[PDB]
Amino acid sequence: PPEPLSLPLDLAPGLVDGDTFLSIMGALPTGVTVVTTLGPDGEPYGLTCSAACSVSKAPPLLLVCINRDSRVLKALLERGEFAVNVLRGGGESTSARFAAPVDDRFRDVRWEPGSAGGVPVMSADVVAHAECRVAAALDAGDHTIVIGAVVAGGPRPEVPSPLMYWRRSYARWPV
Amino acid sequence: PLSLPLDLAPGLVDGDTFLSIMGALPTGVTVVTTLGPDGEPYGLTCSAACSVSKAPPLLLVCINRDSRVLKALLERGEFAVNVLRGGGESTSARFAAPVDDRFRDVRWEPGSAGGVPVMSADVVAHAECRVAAALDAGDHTIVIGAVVAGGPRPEVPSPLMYWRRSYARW
Ligand SMILES: Cc1cc2nc3c(=O)[nH]c(=O)nc-3n(C[C@H](O)[C@H](O)[C@H](O)COP(=O)(O)OP(=O)(O)OC[C@H]3O[C@@H](n4cnc5c(N)ncnc54)[C@H](O)[C@@H]3O)c2cc1C
Ligand SMILES: Cc1cc2nc3c(=O)[nH]c(=O)nc-3n(C[C@H](O)[C@H](O)[C@H](O)COP(=O)(O)OP(=O)(O)OC[C@H]3O[C@@H](n4cnc5c(N)ncnc54)[C@H](O)[C@@H]3O)c2cc1C
Ligand SMILES: Cc1cc2nc3c(=O)[nH]c(=O)nc-3n(C[C@H](O)[C@H](O)[C@H](O)COP(=O)(O)OP(=O)(O)OC[C@H]3O[C@@H](n4cnc5c(N)ncnc54)[C@H](O)[C@@H]3O)c2cc1C
Repeated sequence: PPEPLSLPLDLAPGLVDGDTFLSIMGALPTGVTVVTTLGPDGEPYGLTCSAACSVSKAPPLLLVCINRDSRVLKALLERGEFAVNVLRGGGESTSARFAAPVDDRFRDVRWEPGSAGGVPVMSADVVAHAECRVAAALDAGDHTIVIGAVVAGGPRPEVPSPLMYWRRSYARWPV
Repeated sequence: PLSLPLDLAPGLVDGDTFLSIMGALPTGVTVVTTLGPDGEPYGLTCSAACSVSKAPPLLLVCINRDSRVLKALLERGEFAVNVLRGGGESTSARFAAPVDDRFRDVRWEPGSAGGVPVMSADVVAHAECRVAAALDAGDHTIVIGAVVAGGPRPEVPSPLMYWRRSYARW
């Protein structure tokens, strides 16, 4: 379970307060994903993650930013593969469930192993899922940036709304 | 821009599959801005933007490697992230449009951080950032911004969002 290398950063004095930083970042609305993987054992691990975006089309890359300590991150880097489950409009308590300080997060959660090393796919709770080979990981401040090469996954056009978060409220597509 | 070696699996999905998956992730809409060498304002529409770190306070943006806005941003070593609001549809289109002079008919003002263009109208908030690092990741450059200035507008009742080829408010 090795530590990724810290990214060399030029940090000027005169950076904002943590409170100013959240007031600024909390103005940017986001999706809600559950990043999943398989322990060395084969137990399903996951955490609620909002810091996800596409990086590259050719080759097909995305990134997630996870806290350095995360057990899911540790399992994810050991395994070398993870899934990004983009939560649907009804999945506000799936969000809270994968953010909760508990050991068995997948207790009474519907999931299937994916094509790529059996990473957990939450078919019932998602608008889409990506299955990724870990292409790179770098420590950047109090988070690790993980870059994933998309090996499999697909959209669910049958699901008409995503989960969205802005200024301490969840929302959905108006259907 | 740092060169980053990728442990790629032969077996990567094709471009259109990738877009169908990423298109299902709902995204805020921002205009990344900077000043050119002798102070021409540059800007592009950017949805690949997220919070990275509380302390130090970092955000990142992903931009095409061949971007002239990126080339100028890296030259000046600072940029702004303007988070567009509900009414900002046409501003998003303009800074996406493959045209010159994107700031023509746009209300902007130089920021406290190097005069990086802060957009007056059609924004819920702006961050001003020093370039802390930049990484080549396939066909994009990941720019890590250390937040030195900016603030929200609580009065602004909705940000711009984009999902499955539609804009919405919120
Ligand atoms: C969208 C979202 C993202 C979150 N990301 C993290 C996280 O990366 N690590 C973590 O430990 N807890 C995270 N949390 C939980 C968070 O720490 C607490 O809910 C926080 O105390 C609430 O502060 P706030 O209302 O100002 O921020 P929120 O309403 O939670 O969101 C403010 C913004 O802070 C950004 N952010 C970046 N790094 C952090 C960080 N270390 N802590 C909090 N917000 C951060 C997020 O992108 C978010 O958009 C997140 C919560 C939400 C809703
Ligand atoms: C939100 C959004 C983001 C875009 N990002 C880029 C970009 O970073 N670079 C670029 O050259 N063109 C980008 N474009 C332009 C786009 O690639 C073209 O318009 C193309 O025709 C795709 O349209 P589409 O309807 O198939 O998918 P869209 O609805 O245009 O895109 C679906 C999703 O795929 C991702 N995406 C799209 N294009 C790229 C890309 N080239 N690299 C990485 N992720 C991408 C984004 O997450 C987007 O939300 C973007 C367009 C939109 C609407
Ligand atoms: C909602 C949304 C989100 C997006 N998110 C992203 C994203 O996250 N990342 C991303 O990379 N893209 C993203 N895109 C796509 C991006 O905004 C467009 O591809 C944009 O046109 C790129 O601008 P650029 O300056 O980087 O392009 P460039 O190709 O560098 O230049 C843009 C235009 O400038 C002019 N020009 C070029 N060279 C010169 C010159 N020497 N002198 C004068 N004029 C010149 C030309 O007309 C050229 O077409 C997004 C688009 C949308 C709609």
